[PDB]
Amino acid sequence: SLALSLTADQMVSALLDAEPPILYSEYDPTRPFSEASMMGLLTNLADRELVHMINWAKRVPGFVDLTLHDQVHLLECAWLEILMIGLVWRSMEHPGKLLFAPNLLLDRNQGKCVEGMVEIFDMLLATSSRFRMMNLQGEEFVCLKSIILLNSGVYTFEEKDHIHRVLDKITDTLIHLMAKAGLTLQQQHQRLAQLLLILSHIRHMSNKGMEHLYSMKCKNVVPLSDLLLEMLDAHR
Amino acid sequence: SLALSLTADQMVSALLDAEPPILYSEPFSEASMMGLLTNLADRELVHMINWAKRVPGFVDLTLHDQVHLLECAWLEILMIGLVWRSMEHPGKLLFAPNLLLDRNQGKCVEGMVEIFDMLLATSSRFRMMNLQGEEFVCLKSIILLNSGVYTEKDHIHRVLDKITDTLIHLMAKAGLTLQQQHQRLAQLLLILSHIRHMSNKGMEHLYSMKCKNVPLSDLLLEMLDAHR
Amino acid sequence: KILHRLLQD
Amino acid sequence: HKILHRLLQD
Ligand SMILES: Oc1ccc(C2=CC[C@H]3[C@H](CC[C@@H]3O)C2)c(Cl)c1
Ligand SMILES: Oc1ccc(C2=CC[C@H]3[C@H](CC[C@@H]3O)C2)c(Cl)c1
Repeated sequence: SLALSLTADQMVSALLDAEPPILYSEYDPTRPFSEASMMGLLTNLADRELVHMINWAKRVPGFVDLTLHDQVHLLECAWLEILMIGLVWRSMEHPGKLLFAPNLLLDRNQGKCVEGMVEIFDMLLATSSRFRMMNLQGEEFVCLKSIILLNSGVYTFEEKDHIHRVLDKITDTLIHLMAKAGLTLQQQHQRLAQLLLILSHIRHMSNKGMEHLYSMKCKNVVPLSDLLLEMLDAHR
Repeated sequence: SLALSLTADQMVSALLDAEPPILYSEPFSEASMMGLLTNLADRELVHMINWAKRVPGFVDLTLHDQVHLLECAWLEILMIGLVWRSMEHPGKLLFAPNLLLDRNQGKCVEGMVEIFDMLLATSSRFRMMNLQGEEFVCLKSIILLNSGVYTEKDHIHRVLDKITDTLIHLMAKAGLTLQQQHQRLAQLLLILSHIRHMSNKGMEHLYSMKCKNVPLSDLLLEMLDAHR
Repeated sequence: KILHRLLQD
Repeated sequence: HKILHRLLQD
């Protein structure tokens, strides 16, 4: 209910303050990359990011109003999407590269170290280039990331209406941000559409990433944390 | 180029006239039902291909781009079709007028019941939103043009913006306020991410069936191999 | 490719 | 239970 009462600027401020920290990887430059060592770094990073994502999710307006059952299920469905849009966001100012961590900046040729990962890198890079082409704002980014959290699992379920009202509220917030940016009324709904259509591609990358991660697990390439194993099992 | 010249009413009319027909299919078993569904999908694909050529702006593209867009989006387009036909049949999927399946008949095929549930939930959402036919044909065209755009490119985005304008036009015509138009636009477009999700799951499921026999047409096999 | 020929028609 | 289930309870 508190979410529904917030203004658009209160929505923005809340989401901005709730932002997770940028973590470093356990990258060791004294040893060369292997398929296993590369997957190790990425999944180790993802595991630690997940803990901060959970704290972030609870600070997303309206999310704490849900049952534990619903919270778990939304996070299980959206976690890789959320990791990816964050990655794509912080890679914007690094054309042709992916900033997994400040001490882990990789190009697509380094993605070839892991079997079948370069295809995922290419999609991530293209998404990053798309955001850069649209000049995505930070305030828009945190709106999109919260949308992903609330939407990706909303249909694989009265509480449903609550989520939808919060989603409509974020829609209002996006429009307000665009109007505040000086975009015409036509440009506003056009850009809103452009941004939301990207979420369909983020969904796509996540599903492919889930398959790839599951493949690396079933081939014993990398030991996954019990948390990651649980998040993965939710999609299988 | 002519697609950009169309008014909002011209877009709706063009898409409505380009609509593919509702095809029919042939004690069911696993191989039986899969046979019926894949046979149905194969015939629907032929109609979809000629439908795409009638979507404004699509023929402006090169053959390569046309092929790529259809390869990426075909199962999404089939699924939003099914979901649309199943709107007035709660808890039931209308694959064909003579093939109306509930969720329990989805258990006849291993692992398909999960996909059935996602399709039914989508159909229920469309029903809750009271999705209109004019909105539907807009969403389907959007899927065709969007699903493979990131995998010339400006022309696609130009046409995409036009369809967005067309959707807003239909909502303003329906009497919705400005805030309601934007919210409804957001609601509809977020459903496409679920449709993307269902397609990815279906592609994984359909690829699992191929490896393990029941037959599929050559066209269907090629559309499947494009995602692998 | 079959899709290729059906579009070209 | 799930680890996720407990982590949310913090
Ligand atoms: O912030 C992060 C951390 C890690 C990853 C990962 C990158 C690639 C592997 C896996 C998904 C698919 C790969 O196995 C996780 C991503 Cl996209 C973002
Ligand atoms: O108009 C149609 C025809 C067939 C199908 C199929 C339904 C489900 C099966 C397969 C994709 C996944 C399943 O194998 C195709 C669908 Cl969604 C729509």
